[PDB]
Amino acid sequence: PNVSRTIARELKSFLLEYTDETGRSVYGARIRTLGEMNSESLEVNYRHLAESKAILALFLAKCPEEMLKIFDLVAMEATELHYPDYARIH
Amino acid sequence: ISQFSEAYNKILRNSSSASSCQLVIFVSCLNIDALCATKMLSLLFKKQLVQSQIVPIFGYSELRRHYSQLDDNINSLLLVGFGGVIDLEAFLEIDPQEQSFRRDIYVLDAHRPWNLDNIFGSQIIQCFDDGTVDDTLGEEKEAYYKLLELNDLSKRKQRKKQIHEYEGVLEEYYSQGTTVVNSISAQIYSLLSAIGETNLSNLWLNILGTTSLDIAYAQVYNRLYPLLQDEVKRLTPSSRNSVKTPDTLTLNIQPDYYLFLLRHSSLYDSFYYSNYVNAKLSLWNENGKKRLHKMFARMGIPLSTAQETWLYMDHSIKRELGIIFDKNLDRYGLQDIIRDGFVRTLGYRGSISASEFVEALTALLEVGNSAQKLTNLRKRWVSNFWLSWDALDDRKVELLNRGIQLAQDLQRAIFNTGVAILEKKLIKHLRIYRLCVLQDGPDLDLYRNPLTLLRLGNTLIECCAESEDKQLLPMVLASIDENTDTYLVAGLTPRYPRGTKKPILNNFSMAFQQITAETDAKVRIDNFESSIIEIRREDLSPFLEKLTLSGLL
Repeated sequence: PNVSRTIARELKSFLLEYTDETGRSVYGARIRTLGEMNSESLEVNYRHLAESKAILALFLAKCPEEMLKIFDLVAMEATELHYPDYARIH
Repeated sequence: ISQFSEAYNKILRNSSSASSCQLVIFVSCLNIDALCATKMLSLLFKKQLVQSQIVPIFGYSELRRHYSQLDDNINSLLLVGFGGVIDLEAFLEIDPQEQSFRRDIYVLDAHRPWNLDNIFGSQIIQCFDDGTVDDTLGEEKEAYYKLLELNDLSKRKQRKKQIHEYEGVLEEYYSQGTTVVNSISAQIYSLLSAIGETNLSNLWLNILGTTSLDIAYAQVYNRLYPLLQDEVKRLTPSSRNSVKTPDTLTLNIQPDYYLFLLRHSSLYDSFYYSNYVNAKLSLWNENGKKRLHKMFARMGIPLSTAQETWLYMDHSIKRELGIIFDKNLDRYGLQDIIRDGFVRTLGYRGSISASEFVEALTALLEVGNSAQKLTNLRKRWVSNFWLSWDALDDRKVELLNRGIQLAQDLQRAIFNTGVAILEKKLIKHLRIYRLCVLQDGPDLDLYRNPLTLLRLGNTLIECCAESEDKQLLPMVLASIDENTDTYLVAGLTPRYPRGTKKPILNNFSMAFQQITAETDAKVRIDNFESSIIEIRREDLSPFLEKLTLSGLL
């Protein structure tokens, strides 16, 4: 659904400026890691996603299928703003 | 102290005869500049078909074996890179024979200051001092016309006070660092343009000459670009390509890189081994190695595409090679990489960067080849010299590549071992200056050659100082394998990070001669350069202590 697009607008906020252990965004450092390693697997902890909101965690136990497709395109957006490239990588 | 064209006509009149000729031009020694010079020189001789001998001298002590042994009919002699420091009039002696002296030894040198006994008191020279330091140079000028030939008690006291008055300022001179003003090649070309030869490969020899030393400073070279680029403008193979065409097909300006072996090696290995970039990015560190990959993540260049040889990389990356670097390198502080360089294209073979060619020749000089052993080794270097001489020729490219497959390997050695040092933090900051010694390492065979330690010493003095506050401090290195504790120790000069205010004038030349004149403990100036000497492990430690004090800087 188109409403789900708005969900992206939220999860991107979870993707970069989310912090833990006194500053130092973890997912920013994962995107930086690959990133340099360019191993094309971005890694998101379920603990944190569930910590921010249980509504998305509930979406993971209901309908992961199309939501991962919604999600990873946004991850590609975050990598795009952090490394203005990888149009040529994967 | 003469017109180049007129010194030329002199060496013409004493030359051609029956039997021809005779002259021995001494190519010396291990400095690529020498080749660059003497090759265009030798080609110039072949033009008028003047017979010549050409000798590969290594040791400065070795020259005595030659000049004292074989000379018969030779009325006109030529020498290269020697004598600017130590005078050969006393060293060879001479013993004036027959004014209008029969033999004229031309001495070509880039080194300063000239020996005092050389320029004034004309016997063997016919000096090449022109035109770099003319100057004045009034300090050497008052050194003689005053000194020579030099109520009466006050006039004697006055006279002697004047004598020491000149001797002090004179002592300031000739005790000083040895620093190249301009590449001898450049001047041979200045001599060459007056005769009227514009030849392309000649000019390439000049480019080679100038770019021989950019590994070490410029220093004037930063302003040598006019004197080359204008000449590149004084000729042109075709107004427009006309691809390729298979002939002429010549050198051209391209955005070249201090980056190492871009065209003949894989890109990633080309950053990872490059000398300027070793430093700024902390590549010996595993934590910094990643920062390179971040560079590639910034460029959008695949890691797999970085691993692949440069001939075969995609075309898009080639067309973007001059852009992407602008977009990215600026952010890493690596903004000084892009030079305006010279590249000669042989067409269907490939192209070659002016600098990389020099990396090939240097590569040739050490590899790809009790007194009996050192003589035999220096001999092996003498033979190897010609293996390197041949690569300059255009018609044989097949062995030039044998240089490059070496030039890569050497770095793979040098870098490796270089890192082997920084892991143990072997640098001794001391007080007055920085110092190091390699007590152990892999494959010291490569490190036998003076120039190998010139390049390792270079990547290391480049690595330790970015800068990297504070106080660029000259570095010392040592290595030993065989020949019973020869422990070769070369002097070095500090590297400014592209912002160079002063030449800084390497002082090890003086500091070593002070020790040879003190206890002289197994100290050997046998190598042609004043910065590099030999030592024994027995006497190296007291030598190091006598090196520490008294510090001349």
